[PDB]
Amino acid sequence: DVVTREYTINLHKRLHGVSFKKRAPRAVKEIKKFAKLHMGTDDVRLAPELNQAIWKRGVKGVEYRLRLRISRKRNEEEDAKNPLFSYVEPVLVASAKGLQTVVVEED
Amino acid sequence: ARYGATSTNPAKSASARGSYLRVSFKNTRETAQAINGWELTKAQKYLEQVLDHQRAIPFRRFNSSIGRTAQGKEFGVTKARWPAKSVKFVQGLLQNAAANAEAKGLDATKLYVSHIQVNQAPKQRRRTNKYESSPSHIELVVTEKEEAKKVVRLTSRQRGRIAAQKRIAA
Amino acid sequence: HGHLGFLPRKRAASIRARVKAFPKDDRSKPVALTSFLGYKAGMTTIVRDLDRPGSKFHKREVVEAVTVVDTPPVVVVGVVGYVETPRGLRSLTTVWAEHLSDEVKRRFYKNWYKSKKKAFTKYSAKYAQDGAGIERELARIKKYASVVRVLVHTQIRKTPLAQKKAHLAEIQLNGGSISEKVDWAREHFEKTVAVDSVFEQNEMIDAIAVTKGHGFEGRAGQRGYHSRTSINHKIYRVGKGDDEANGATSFDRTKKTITPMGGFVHYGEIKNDFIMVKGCIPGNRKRIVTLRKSLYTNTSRKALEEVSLKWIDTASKFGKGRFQTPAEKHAFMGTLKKDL
Amino acid sequence: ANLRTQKRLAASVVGVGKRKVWLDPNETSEIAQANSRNAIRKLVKNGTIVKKAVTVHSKSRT
RNA sequence: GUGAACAGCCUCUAGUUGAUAGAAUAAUGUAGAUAAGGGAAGUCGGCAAAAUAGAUCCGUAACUUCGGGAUAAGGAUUGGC
RNA sequence: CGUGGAGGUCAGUGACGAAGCCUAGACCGUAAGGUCGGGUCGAACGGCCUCUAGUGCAGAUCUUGGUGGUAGUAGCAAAUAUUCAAAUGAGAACUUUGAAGACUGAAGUGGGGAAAGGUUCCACGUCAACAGCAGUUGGACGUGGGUUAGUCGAUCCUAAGA
Repeated sequence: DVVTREYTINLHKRLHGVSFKKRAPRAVKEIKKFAKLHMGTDDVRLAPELNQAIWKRGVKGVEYRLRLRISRKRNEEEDAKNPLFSYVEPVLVASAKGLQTVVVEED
Repeated sequence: ARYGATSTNPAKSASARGSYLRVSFKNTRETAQAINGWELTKAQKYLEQVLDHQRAIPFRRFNSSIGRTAQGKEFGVTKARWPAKSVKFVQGLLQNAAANAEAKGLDATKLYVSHIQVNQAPKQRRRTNKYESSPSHIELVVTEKEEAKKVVRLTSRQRGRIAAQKRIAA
Repeated sequence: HGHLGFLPRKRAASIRARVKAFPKDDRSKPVALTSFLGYKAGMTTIVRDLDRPGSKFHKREVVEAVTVVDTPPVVVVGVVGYVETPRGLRSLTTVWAEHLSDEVKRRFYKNWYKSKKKAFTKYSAKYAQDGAGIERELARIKKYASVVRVLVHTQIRKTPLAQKKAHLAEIQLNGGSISEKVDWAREHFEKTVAVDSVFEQNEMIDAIAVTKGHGFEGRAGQRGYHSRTSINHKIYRVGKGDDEANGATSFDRTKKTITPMGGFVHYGEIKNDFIMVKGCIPGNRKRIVTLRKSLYTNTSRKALEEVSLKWIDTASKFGKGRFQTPAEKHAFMGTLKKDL
Repeated sequence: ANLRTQKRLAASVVGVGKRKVWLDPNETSEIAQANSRNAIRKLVKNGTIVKKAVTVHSKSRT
């Protein structure tokens, strides 16, 4: 199904204990795994603005909580093996605390 | 032609060959023995799963001091690996053999790997002590499955005993 | 170096350590279980008002570390008879109860979620019209068995554990003739046995468990995760789950249960019966532990002296806990910003 | 495309380092057709190649 | 810029992002640290670590070839406004 | 008993298959060895009487060449550090562009020379080998283009010396 949701990912507990030189690359991989877990798609594409937010404070300064918008969409190329894929984009909020998973009514 | 020892009908077979291939002989021997005798579709799906690290290739001879893995349990071994280069070469050869069978007009659902063989190609050297590669020759044959007087020298006494039995019976 | 009797230092074959010796039986006594199953749930501290003549601490109060073992009642689900042979004890017959919970039926599967759950479904058909086969097997046990053990399982669903698969064990029945043992088992099929019908306060018990695992250590090799049998641990309290004021003594009138503030760390609250045992026992939190009766009639005045507890520490174990109850914490701090 | 030569020529033509020239990721074929300094100059004029501004080193705290 | 300073540390112009990668995080090894109480009891042997360290003010012994010893030793101070 | 070559002879064997090699096959001899069948192969070769010698190997830390086990094992842990998207392409962790994060930090990972090297410079094409993974990249390979002086040097002068 074509669907769009907004999630909060707790990067603090997913990055607990990771070496400082690996925190932001590990966050990239964790977000890919998180999107795969929630949408079922093995093809996760991250927005460069999302990567910018991840790397905002250097390689070892990733934020504790991140508000994401994940859109599972149809692969309209008809070339890739997976029928669907997920696109992860950042959501700009003052604070990422206290927010629950919501459904976006795309219009 | 000029393949290894094969005991199969040529008219129901197709062949594929690859020589001087820049891939490890030991790894490729393990891959080929993993495939030997399987159905063609089963082997192809298996090699895809190996590429995806969901199933492994058991290493039975060239397996000294390699890692142990739960994915060996399928074949009763404890040592299995995922040789990507070997898998790619072998599945290229499988695709070539399947195409040859299609051109020959063989029924692709009955095809199984009836022969597969890896031996060593001439070594290629580089220097940076010997520093050589171990290339492979690979050959394989896929074949269709097909469903499905001794005179005796008795002595005179033996013949007499047989006749006595016959007379005693009906 | 090391005690050569604990060789080889290899991993225990199971997570549940085996009871390798039950107390010597005395047939004149009533029928009793020799052992019980529990789950280790953290430690805490108590103040004991000591009455020990001869000691420098006679008529004085001491502070002791204690272990709390969560012990919801066990379910009796079977009986097994043993015959002695020139080659040792041999099991002759196992008889099961008619109905078994999913808690114990999970023990017989590697992949419960994927199964048809057919276990014991054909066995239950023996209790069909007369129970003649069940009665014949019980008669066989009564006639030939020299040792009778009962099959029990824990109620792990009553614990805070994520595991749904119950632990199953044999517990020797001591006291009474063989026929009386078998009758007791048959009467208790599908029934629960509580920890206070097995043990009582002031009694010395033994703790059998597999110790904390430490992996590879530098000869080098496996360290920890060994079966151990520690003896002579005194029971300071047999508490009740349905009892409020589990942690309240005659000297401390605060109505509070045994559970520390914030819960035990890596283990939830205690909502069942429990055993408070003086000192430490092998294993770590959440480990299944076996509590055994003393093998011998203890000749120590320690096994005889009654335990009078003055206070049980229910402060938080998740930090430097200062308050026994949240009411005390609120009364100390006062009114916070979000209270208004 | 390989715009290594185009990046070098844009640096020379604008007079700044290669670290200060911007090549439009959308006009890739158009830039790839630019093999001459005159073509680079035309692309600079119409904005396909842009000189970036210097990284600020302010002396306010000093 | 800091600072006595072509020191160390951070930045602008210019240049580079090269070094086989991925997943785990047991012991051991190497490098770098911390530690109750005691304080050389260790060892052939205080080996190695620790402690000291800039600048201002005070103050400075024996010996001396009168030039030194000397930053002798030993004290006080250091931010912001 | 066996080998290279020489004189004589068997009007010896042979493309209808000499020699050689392989053989789970056969026979003779105490043995050195000899003979036959089958396969493979393609141009020469044998028996006997004699002549002649660079004439018989398990060794010599033997010579030259080839090849194993070790072993898919040791190892590719300095140089703080990479990441997202698109393009190209059969194929992209490594090419190109954009976006981020870092670094050398003016005694530079910046810009020039002497000497040395010799085309490495630039473009187009290309990946069999090489750049100790990869590669669509390259100081690699193929093909072309490129170095302009009265004033910058040499050339002139003398030095130690020859």
